[PDB]
Amino acid sequence: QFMNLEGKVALVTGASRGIGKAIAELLAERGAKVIGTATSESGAQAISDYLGDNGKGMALNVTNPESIEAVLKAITDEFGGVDILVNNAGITRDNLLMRMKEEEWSDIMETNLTSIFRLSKAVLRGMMKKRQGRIINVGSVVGTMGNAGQANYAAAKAGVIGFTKSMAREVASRGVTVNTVAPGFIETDMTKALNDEQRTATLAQVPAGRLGDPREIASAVAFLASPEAAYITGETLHVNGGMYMI
Amino acid sequence: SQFMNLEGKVALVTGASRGIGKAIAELLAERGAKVIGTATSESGAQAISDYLGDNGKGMALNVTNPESIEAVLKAITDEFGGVDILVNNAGITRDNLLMRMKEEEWSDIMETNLTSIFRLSKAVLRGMMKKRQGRIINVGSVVGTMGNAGQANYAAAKAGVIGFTKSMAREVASRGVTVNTVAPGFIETDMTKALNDEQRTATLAQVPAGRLGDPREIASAVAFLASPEAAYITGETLHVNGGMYMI
Amino acid sequence: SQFMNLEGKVALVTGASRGIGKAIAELLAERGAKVIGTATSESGAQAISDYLGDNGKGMALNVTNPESIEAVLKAITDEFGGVDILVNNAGITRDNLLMRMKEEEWSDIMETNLTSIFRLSKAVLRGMMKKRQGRIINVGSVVGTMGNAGQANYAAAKAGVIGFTKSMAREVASRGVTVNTVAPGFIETDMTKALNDEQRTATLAQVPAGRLGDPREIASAVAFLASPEAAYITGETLHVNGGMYMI
Amino acid sequence: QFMNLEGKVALVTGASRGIGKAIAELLAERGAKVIGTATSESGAQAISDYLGDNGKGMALNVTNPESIEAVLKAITDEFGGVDILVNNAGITRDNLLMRMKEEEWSDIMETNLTSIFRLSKAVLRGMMKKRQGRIINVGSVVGTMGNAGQANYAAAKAGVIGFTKSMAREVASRGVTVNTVAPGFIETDMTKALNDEQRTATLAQVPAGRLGDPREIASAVAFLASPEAAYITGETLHVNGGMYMI
Ligand SMILES: NC(=O)c1ccc[n+]([C@@H]2O[C@H](COP(=O)([O-])OP(=O)(O)OC[C@H]3O[C@@H](n4cnc5c(N)ncnc54)[C@H](OP(=O)(O)O)[C@@H]3O)[C@@H](O)[C@H]2O)c1
Ligand SMILES: NC(=O)c1ccc[n+]([C@@H]2O[C@H](COP(=O)([O-])OP(=O)(O)OC[C@H]3O[C@@H](n4cnc5c(N)ncnc54)[C@H](OP(=O)(O)O)[C@@H]3O)[C@@H](O)[C@H]2O)c1
Ligand SMILES: NC(=O)c1ccc[n+]([C@@H]2O[C@H](COP(=O)([O-])OP(=O)(O)OC[C@H]3O[C@@H](n4cnc5c(N)ncnc54)[C@H](OP(=O)(O)O)[C@@H]3O)[C@@H](O)[C@H]2O)c1
Ligand SMILES: NC(=O)c1ccc[n+]([C@@H]2O[C@H](COP(=O)([O-])OP(=O)(O)OC[C@H]3O[C@@H](n4cnc5c(N)ncnc54)[C@H](OP(=O)(O)O)[C@@H]3O)[C@@H](O)[C@H]2O)c1
Repeated sequence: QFMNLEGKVALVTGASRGIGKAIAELLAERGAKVIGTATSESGAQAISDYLGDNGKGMALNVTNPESIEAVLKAITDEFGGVDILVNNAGITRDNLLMRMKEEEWSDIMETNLTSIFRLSKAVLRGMMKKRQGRIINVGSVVGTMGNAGQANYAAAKAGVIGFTKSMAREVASRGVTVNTVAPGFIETDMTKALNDEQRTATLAQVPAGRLGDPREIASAVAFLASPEAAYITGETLHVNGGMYMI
Repeated sequence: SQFMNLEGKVALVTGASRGIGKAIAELLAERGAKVIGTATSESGAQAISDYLGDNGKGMALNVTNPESIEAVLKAITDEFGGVDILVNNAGITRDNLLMRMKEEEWSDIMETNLTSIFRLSKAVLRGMMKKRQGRIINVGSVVGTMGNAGQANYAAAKAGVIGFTKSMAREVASRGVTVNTVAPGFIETDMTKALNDEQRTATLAQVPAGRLGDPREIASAVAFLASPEAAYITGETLHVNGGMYMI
Repeated sequence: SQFMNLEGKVALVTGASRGIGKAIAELLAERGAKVIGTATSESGAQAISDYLGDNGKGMALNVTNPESIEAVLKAITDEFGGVDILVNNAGITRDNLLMRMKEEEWSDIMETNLTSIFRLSKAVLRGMMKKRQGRIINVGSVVGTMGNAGQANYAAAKAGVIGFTKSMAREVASRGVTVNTVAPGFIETDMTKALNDEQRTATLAQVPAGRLGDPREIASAVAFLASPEAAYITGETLHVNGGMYMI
Repeated sequence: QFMNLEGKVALVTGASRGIGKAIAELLAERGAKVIGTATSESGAQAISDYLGDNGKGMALNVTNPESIEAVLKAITDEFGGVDILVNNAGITRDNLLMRMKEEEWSDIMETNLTSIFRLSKAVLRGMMKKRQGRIINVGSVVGTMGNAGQANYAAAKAGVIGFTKSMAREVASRGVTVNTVAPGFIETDMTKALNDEQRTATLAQVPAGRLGDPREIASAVAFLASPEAAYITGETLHVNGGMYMI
């Protein structure tokens, strides 16, 4: 009965690998009907393969309003309205400011910040009608700490928290909570990229002495998604091994 | 199952006779922990024994008395093998505007709400290091982060809990121990039930959720941080306040 | 004297026709800076020229238009040698509850309040690096830290300003440039004068100081961060809010 | 007229060297009548030597209520009531928790936290009568970040901020502001202590690439002390070269 999501419909954007996959799997373990998304049809099918009778994968581009609308209609049709939205889809377009292109700025705003606006708005009417809901944004320690060469990504991840706090204020009295989980450096395809010196240097900033695991983010998201977290709203739950302490 | 499972862990929860501490103790027992809850009185310690049953026991502890701390921890070590999860929940208020605040109101709070965290945390740390696994969870307050008129002593102690938590977290992270604070908003307990009708109405007006929190809601946050699943969370303050304050 | 002295520095203050930006511009000129203040209109740009007199000049700038940015910065470089102190003050609101919020209300805010900071900051940075000295000061808002119903777009932009500020600060600190945000509470300007009587009363009730702030009070904080005396402050948010929020 | 303190009486605790000396000197430059303190009579005289006709040094132990009372009476007698209180006096008693003595804990609570309570209370009646005042606490980045081997110091410096916020709420409507300046690592006698590896390691955590100067803390304190900072209360002004970004 602890942390039970039976009866809830969850949408996890960008569930094909790493953190989003871990989130989608754990939410299904806890009893939710889960819809995970990828940017391609084959990616969507790979999600359906791992969810089995616990849900389905769908193709979604969170920068395209028509895609968002089609996906939410399909979910409502087959499963009913979204009770738990996890805004996990996100990208990087790293560069020092001196080298940062207009398109690198805009791609990050569109994918990592504006998406959260669009998806949150799109699921909110259903949640307000039922007087119950969860929105959980996947932020980053970089949103709080800043990082050289990621001024775009940091702006977007910080903006997500300001959005979250304001939305939380609007919807709290109607039983909807809005929160962010901010991972530190987690072992995924974003990371295996870093070279050895960079990895060693990232690790040296972590008291725990290791990168996080995707499952560790999934656990934090599942906790905030639960009935037991009803009195948490407008909050950022930092899961970073002590890399930053707020 | 093995999800949020605390089987095999020994938990000490200070001030488990009522309120938030009682809810913490009951939930940690539900999750499989062997729980020792404490009260300042023998009647409270027996009431804790009674509600825990085969899942644990109650002991009398005054967290301002080092001899009491030493005795309780020895009892726990002798029988159960010593503390894997420490929940520093015991705390009090001694409210007054600063111009009316007595030296004893200041010291009572430092001793009960802040120095207690230093003493208890130090006393359990050796055993946790040896096992390469531990959890310390301090119960802070939204007031530590926000401040509150009439509670400068309480606010200083609760803010100081976080400073301690961050420092200890940096010291012990590489040996498998996490140290974190859960900071409740206004929770329905005897401490809240203190406020008059006007003050309660005015407090509720500050909470977006439009209600006080339930002790169980703090227990859930504590149980989550106590779990194996929270091993990458350390030096963190988890705010459970209905939106009263947002960090 | 040489205390908080800005003689020899070129300051660009966006949105200096009224409100907080006007007060910033007037104070930076008082402290010795050569000030270029901007308005969206030629009448406003001339009014700025008129109040600055021999201490500076006004120019028309729309911070959402990259051609306008390029033209203004070239004018400043050609005449005055380019910007030593950038104050990103220009900003707007497009308030609505989320369920009523239009795509254009979201985009107008991202563009005016957030992307403008990226564009202007990038455009002045090369010159500041070359000189091994610079100041960028962004005007944020208490709303970026606290959130506010009806302002999710504004709050996201203002919070995003801080994320940008921290990252840029880390990039440019070792080359003599500091990057910081001043986050005002509710300040008496046309933006505040927006609120109805009930809303204004309710806003004042949230401010311990019991008044709105004055534009001059934000100008003072900006002037302090712009000074040589603030060289060890970077990546910081200086809150000027009468106690409305406390971090 | 900018940052003018003419007519104000300032008490700076622990003004014999480093940060406190810099604070006392700058406040006097800006026109305040300054009383700086040391723990000895010779220390007090050294303060009187540098202040000259701008003020005086006094012997004060901020852990002793009778000393506090005597010092405030002497100030009221000679200068009038304290308008600006700068709580700068502070010590370290470093140790890993495993080695931390009860006396090392208590000395830090008494000197660094309880002192702020006692002095603040003692100056507040005068400030509330006049409907104008400034209290500025000298915190530490360690209060916000934490630091291994300084759990006592971090507790005390963090507690100072919770105290400050609560006091600010009580006194704001009567024209008194209460704030903290949180230095990063500043070149003083606290620091020259660190060995070369430790210095190098501290510096590597600072984007600015240098330790701060005492004058840099003095400037921040003088700004908060000014009439121009009337709308700042309950705030922490971080002066740390980017070592931590809040
Ligand atoms: N990895 C880390 O250390 C780390 C740390 C902190 C925060 N985060 C945050 O965690 C989230 C997931 O990160 P991750 O490391 O697991 O990333 P990942 O491995 O790169 O996966 C990203 C996911 O987002 C999807 N996606 C990208 N653009 C999209 C778009 N326009 N519309 C819909 N979906 C899109 C991808 O779809 P496809 O599979 O079809 O490409 C993919 O499933 C991101 O928000 C990230 O910023 C990550
Ligand atoms: N709204 C809230 O209630 C709220 C909000 C935020 C934070 N908190 C914090 O949450 C914690 C629990 O509060 P609560 O509301 O549940 O309080 P409560 O109902 O007053 O319960 C206090 C508990 O602490 C014990 N205790 C008190 N002094 C002690 C001492 N010197 N030594 C050992 N135990 C002692 C009490 O034992 P006895 O039963 O024997 O007296 C009791 O079990 C406290 O740290 C409090 O500051 C409360
Ligand atoms: N309570 C407050 O007033 C408050 C609180 C916190 C933060 N702030 C922030 O403080 C800043 C100044 O606000 P305020 O209250 O003084 O505002 P205001 O009175 O509305 O003044 C706005 C200024 O920005 C200029 N501006 C607007 N849009 C622009 C654009 N697209 N390009 C270039 N300039 C543009 C305006 O030019 P025109 O005169 O030509 O229209 C004007 O000079 C804003 O960033 C605001 O978000 C205000
Ligand atoms: N140095 C740093 O990097 C640094 C960084 C962050 C924050 N801080 C904080 O800044 C403040 C000043 O530090 P600092 O580095 O300049 O220190 P310092 O060089 O050690 O000077 C400390 C001052 O406090 C006085 N003092 C000590 N105990 C006292 C007591 N019981 N009663 C009255 N006065 C007492 C000393 O008096 P005597 O001269 O008579 O001994 C001295 O004037 C402290 O609060 C410190 O925690 C320092």
